[PDB]
Amino acid sequence: EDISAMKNGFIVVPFKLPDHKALPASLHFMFAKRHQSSNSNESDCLFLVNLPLLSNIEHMKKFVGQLCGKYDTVSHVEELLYNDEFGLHEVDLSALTSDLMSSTPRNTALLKFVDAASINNCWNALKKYSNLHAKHPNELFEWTYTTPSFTTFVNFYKPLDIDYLKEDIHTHMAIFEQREAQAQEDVQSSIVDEDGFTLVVGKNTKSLNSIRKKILNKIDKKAKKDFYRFQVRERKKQEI
Amino acid sequence: SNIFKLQIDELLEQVKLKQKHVLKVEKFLHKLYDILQEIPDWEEKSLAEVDSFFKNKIVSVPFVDPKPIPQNTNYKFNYKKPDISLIGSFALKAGIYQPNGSSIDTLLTMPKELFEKKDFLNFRCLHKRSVYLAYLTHHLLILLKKDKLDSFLQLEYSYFDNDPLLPILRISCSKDYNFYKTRFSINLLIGFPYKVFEPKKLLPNRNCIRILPATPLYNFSVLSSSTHENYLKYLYKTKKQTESFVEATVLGRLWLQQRGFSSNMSHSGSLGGFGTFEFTILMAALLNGGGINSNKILLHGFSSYQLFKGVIKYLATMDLCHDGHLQFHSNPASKYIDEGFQTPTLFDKSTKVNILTKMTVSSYQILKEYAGETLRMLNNVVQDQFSNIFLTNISRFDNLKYDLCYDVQLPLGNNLETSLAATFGSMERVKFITLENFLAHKITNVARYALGDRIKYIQIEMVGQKSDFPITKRKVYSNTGGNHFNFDFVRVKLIVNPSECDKLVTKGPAHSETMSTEAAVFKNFWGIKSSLRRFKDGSITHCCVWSTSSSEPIISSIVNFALQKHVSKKAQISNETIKKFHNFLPLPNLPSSAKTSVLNLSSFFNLKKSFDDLYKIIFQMKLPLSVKSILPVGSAFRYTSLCQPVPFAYSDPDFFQDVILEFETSPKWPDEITSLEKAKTAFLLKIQEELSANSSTYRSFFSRDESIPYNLEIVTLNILTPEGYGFKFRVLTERDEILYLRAIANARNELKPELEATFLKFTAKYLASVRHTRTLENISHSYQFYSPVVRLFKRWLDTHLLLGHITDELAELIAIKPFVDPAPYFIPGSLENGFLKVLKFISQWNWKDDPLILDLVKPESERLTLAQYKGIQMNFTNLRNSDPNGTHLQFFVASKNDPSGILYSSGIPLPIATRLTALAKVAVNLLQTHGLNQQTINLLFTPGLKDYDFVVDLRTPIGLKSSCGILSAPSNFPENLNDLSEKMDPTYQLVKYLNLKYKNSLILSSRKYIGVNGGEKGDKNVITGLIKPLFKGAHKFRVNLDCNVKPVDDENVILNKEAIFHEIAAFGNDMVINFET
Amino acid sequence: TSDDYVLRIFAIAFTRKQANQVKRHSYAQSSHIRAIRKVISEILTKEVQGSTLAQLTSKLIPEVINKEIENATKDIFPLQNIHVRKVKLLKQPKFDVGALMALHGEEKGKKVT
Amino acid sequence: SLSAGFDWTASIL
Ligand SMILES: Nc1ncnc2c1ncn2[C@@H]1O[C@H](COP(=O)(O)OP(=O)(O)OP(=O)(O)O)[C@@H](O)[C@H]1O
Ligand SMILES: [Mg+2]
Repeated sequence: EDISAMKNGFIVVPFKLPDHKALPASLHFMFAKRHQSSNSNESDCLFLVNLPLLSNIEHMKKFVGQLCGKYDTVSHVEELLYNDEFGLHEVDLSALTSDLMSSTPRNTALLKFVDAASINNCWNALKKYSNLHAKHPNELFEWTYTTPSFTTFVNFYKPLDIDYLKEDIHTHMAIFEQREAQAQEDVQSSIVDEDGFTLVVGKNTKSLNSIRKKILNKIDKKAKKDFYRFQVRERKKQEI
Repeated sequence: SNIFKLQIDELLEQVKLKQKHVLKVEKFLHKLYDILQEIPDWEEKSLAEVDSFFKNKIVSVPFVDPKPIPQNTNYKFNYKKPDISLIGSFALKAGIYQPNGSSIDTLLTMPKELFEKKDFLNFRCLHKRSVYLAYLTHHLLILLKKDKLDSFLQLEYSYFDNDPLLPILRISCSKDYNFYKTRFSINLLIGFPYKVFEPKKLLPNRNCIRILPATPLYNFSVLSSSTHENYLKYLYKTKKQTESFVEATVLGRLWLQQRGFSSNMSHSGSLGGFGTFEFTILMAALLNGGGINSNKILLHGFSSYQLFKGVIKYLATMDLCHDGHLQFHSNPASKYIDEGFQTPTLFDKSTKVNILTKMTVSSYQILKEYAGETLRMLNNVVQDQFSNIFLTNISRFDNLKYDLCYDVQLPLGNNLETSLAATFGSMERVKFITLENFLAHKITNVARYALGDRIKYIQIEMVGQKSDFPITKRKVYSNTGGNHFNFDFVRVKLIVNPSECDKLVTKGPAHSETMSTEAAVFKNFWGIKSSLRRFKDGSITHCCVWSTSSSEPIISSIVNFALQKHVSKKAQISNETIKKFHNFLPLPNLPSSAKTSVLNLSSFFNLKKSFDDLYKIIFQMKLPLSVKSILPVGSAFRYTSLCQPVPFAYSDPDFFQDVILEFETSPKWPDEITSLEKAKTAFLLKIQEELSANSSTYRSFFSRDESIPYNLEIVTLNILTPEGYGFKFRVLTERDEILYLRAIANARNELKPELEATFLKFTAKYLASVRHTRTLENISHSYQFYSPVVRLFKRWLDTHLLLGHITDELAELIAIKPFVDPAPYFIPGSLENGFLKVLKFISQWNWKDDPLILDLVKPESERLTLAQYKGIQMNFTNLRNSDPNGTHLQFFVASKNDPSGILYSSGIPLPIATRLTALAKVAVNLLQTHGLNQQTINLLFTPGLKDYDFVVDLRTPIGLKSSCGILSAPSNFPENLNDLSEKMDPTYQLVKYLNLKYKNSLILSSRKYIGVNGGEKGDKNVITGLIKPLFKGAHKFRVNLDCNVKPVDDENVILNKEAIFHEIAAFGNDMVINFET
Repeated sequence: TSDDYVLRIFAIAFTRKQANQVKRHSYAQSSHIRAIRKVISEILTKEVQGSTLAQLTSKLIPEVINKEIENATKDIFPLQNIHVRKVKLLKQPKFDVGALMALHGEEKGKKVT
Repeated sequence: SLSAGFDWTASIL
């Protein structure tokens, strides 16, 4: 309870669990660290470890909003990247099987902010919040755990909306023929290098990407034993 | 053959007796023979004098029933020194080491002057034998005291081969002359000299008990007793001629023991009558002939394997009981006669002795099956059969050896009822010396006639029968018997015929103007139950009609009625063990559910008929691509669904059956996986669109599928048939397979093991799934009981929270092994027999070192050939080389459809696989300690729940047992299909999702079928968990820890046990009630 | 079949001329016939081996096999009037009454008095 | 009841 920060630098961020009848001061602890990366989409992010179950952005919007009020800090969270609670999105099967329509740890996520002014505000807030557990454990914030997204996940045996499905199939397809159509034109358009070499494309080829992969995937029988004078001498040698 | 031969040598040396004991015993009985010679002679005495002589002695004469009375015992008694000899296996030096122990047969020949020519009449010779033995025991006892050997020698009488007419003295050693460690017992057999009585007078057809009926049993006992050394001389000659005689003999002895065969008497009820002697004699009779042309079937140059094979082939094919019998000359080529005596007969013209008189007709038929069954394994070339033939005991449990077991409690059991005992009568005493002999046949004949074709083989066992009694008593004393009947109760064991075991009507003789003899006995036997009936074809026949029940088979009713009518109206017949197993199977909520037999698949066919109606509708529709085929792959299409399909019972997990819809090959399919899946959905939309318009009576809705990892675009169309059945449609495309292979090739090296797992699930659902349902359906018709046993096995797994991890297809493949590979047992013929065999297989299955591979073929093509068999074997060794401990893969189940062997058994956590075998081992151990009874079955089907670290209790808002189609109920689908979820159990999905998040830390299990294993209301389910040993203790804080943990130090964290419950609790919402940790 | 029903299938196909073909005839070179015959034999064997006799008959009624042959041989040479001309049943397994009843989708008598 | 201790080393085999 006196622990506020791990010496590797991960700040403990306790939470109060909900009150449920089957479970008659249990706490769940988050570990957080400032994340640094040259990548733009990963910039202005806060590395989070041991997230609550099914932690979407709306939850973090509640938590930061609760922190903002009690510390009168202006912090806005943009989006929570790399949240794969069940490991469903570890591999992009679409990317592997083709380049069209897809040009592309665990129990952790990256919490992106709107701007640097907000993330440092939250980090200053987070440290003070860590100090509360040692002194005044009562005021630790409560994890609501229930949101509109959570209800959708819970309702497993829910029929899909046919109206929604029809539109999704329509838009996804119509994009696709456009991408195939563009690809087939490029390959069979007399590709010529800067220095006058014409690429060879076979009929029915549809994508230049397929050509590259096909490349990556991919005299002794005509020799005579007895044709020259030295050969027959060699045969004569071994004969005797 | 070389592998088999070396196995034979390894077996022989293992069972070879240690030569040191032979000297040890040879030291003793050699000294024993001196004691016998010391015994003095004795004078003529009548029964009055010998009675007074033995009146005060501790010894009592073991007179054979009926005991000699003063009036009929005018003949006198005498004793003289015997012509001592040693006989048996020990004389031929053919014995092996037996942990239970062996017996050394010492023969004492009564001098011929003690007998008269007509002493084989009215038990004259036997009564002389009884006193000759009693006199020996008297003087032997005092001499034993004189030499001080009495301290460690125990003496007791007993019956030779459980023959009531031939009491014998048994000498055993308790813990220099002490031979207890040798594990031997000296038996004193008092035989007669050769040719004292004219053997022609002793023929089986003749009679020797005046009362005329023949006396095969009494004639044999006196005649065999007079022919002991002659057979020893016969066997000694054959041993010299062929060098491999003794090796063949022990092979037969080992084979006979495993099948529970012995030389002991069979008319009393116990299985036996072929022992080593009969096997040895028959082999000798074959070595000097055996063919109908009197040609030699065995040659003296044959090896041990060949000699054993010929006798097994001889027994299996040629009949010795009904049509044909074998004659030979011990002292002349053995010739097979076509005529039969209607009893097992191996006649010896030289001695006029039938060696198989101790054999009953019923037990003979069982061996011919066993001999024939092994002849098939012996001819098998693909699979080695040495262990099954010789190194597997099938007699340990009667339930595993026999399909059904009825124990009949006879009335007034300190003597049998006067009416019952009166049935014995004087006439059957002549035919059948003891009542146990008489009653065993009486049960067999009425039971055999009553059941008729419903059974293949029948065995009657007199439980609790003894064969040894103290020297102070004359006859065996049974606690229930009271010297009247040597048995507690009789048990009826049956091998039922699945094809006709459940026929509703017992057909009988056809109608005629004059009632034929066959018609008369049929009407007399069944009495009021007999009736004359007509059928659609127009035949008029005498038949009796029974009523099927879902709790017991028809055979239970027939035997109860048949035995009570003829045997005794007070008999109590009860087989509760089969009844409990029948009830454990869920009872469907269909009309007349209770009266349906467990072999009836009418419910499954009704689902198929509804599918056929939808099947026609789909083809006649017009689509951009024609429909190549519609292949049903649901559980109910292969008769494996735990609960039978019930109309509108949509709460059952197996309600929506999968169906693979395939279109014609086209080159226009999308080349990108997500586009391909959405292309498939577009076809389903049109199928739903046209189906909704043209056939409005069908209802339909769309549901997503996520079983294939990373393929999140799968959408399946659920069709609700008006008949009351649901079907799930998924589209298969030829481009689909190669797209997955493309992903594996393009995947980075470290991800390739992951992607192939995704492909492994896809083939298990689309490609391999079609093959499995095809083969299992066709095979199931030949194996009638396969569908109930596999359903009950799946029920057993669910109670113990294992089906959540064991995919269904693995469960069928394990449950079918007793059927496709019944050796050394028979094909299961009862639900009780089949289920226990599955547990026995799992208990003895060492999946780390032994692969399981099956020939999914109907009973004797598609049988695995030698090349294919070796190919799968090589696959297992490759896998175990990479996975020796078996962590990644546990069960290797392969067949023609799955030569790889990892298709249906991948992804099972090691604790679950060990738990499956661990439960099986306890179950077999439980049965061994406590016999199969009501309490044991309940313990089998009750789950412990104490091993699991924490246990979570869940209750559904509404009882789902009614909506699951289980009769302790909806009649239409909800108007709004969103209401379907209101009557579904989501805990199974919670466990699946919880497992993914806590794969690294926890293994959670739950009961998939809540309607069956959720109490009376089918509303209670339980989530049980296991903390891995690693995260159970404290660990250093790392980013890659991947677990919900609570700090104790700056770099020490422990599993946040309380928080995980809050996680588990809130999924349940109202569902979760109570927690146990 | 998978039911151990040995059967012999006969297939017949004809060559057709294209939409813009001007030559009177549409004969195929012997190489094309051998290639087409190889393709047809592969499909007939594949369908029969991976199916039951009851399933095989279910394939014959809609004539899906003919459409399968047409697509496979389309690149080799255009064809028309593709049919499964005949089916012979050479050998049959041991008779199974249980399977027969399942394909067709027992009865007590009436007392005569 | 039918209870067996959980084995993680496959020691039962
Ligand atoms: N069925 C039989 N017919 C005739 N004689 C028999 C029969 N069974 C046993 N005998 C006689 O009894 C003697 C001993 O029989 P037993 O069954 O003990 O022989 P075994 O095969 O040597 O026994 P074990 O299995 O104890 O080694 C045999 O040598 C033979 O003389
Ligand atoms: Mg013996």
